[PDB]
Amino acid sequence: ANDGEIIAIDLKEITAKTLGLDGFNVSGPKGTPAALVAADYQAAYGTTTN
Amino acid sequence: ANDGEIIAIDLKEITAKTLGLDGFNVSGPKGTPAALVAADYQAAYGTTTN
Repeated sequence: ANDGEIIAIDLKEITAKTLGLDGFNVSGPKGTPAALVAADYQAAYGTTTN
Repeated sequence: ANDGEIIAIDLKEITAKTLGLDGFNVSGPKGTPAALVAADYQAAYGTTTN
């Protein structure tokens, strides 16, 4: 009933990338890979990345 | 029954101004805002933002 009587709640954040499971697989790739276009950089580091 | 024999009453103004409640407001920003820097751009759009 007065000022500053707070109790905090922590609420961390959970995704596939945060736990370290991004790009996780077995069996290896399906063929001989090829080069990188700028689209996948956006998929990785954000749409406005550099 | 003779002059000079009196009892004084006292009265006070009461408004939203004198009690100190002028411009009371519970929504809207907190504090007087200031300018922006790089860290907040980074938080809002990613670490490598343009």
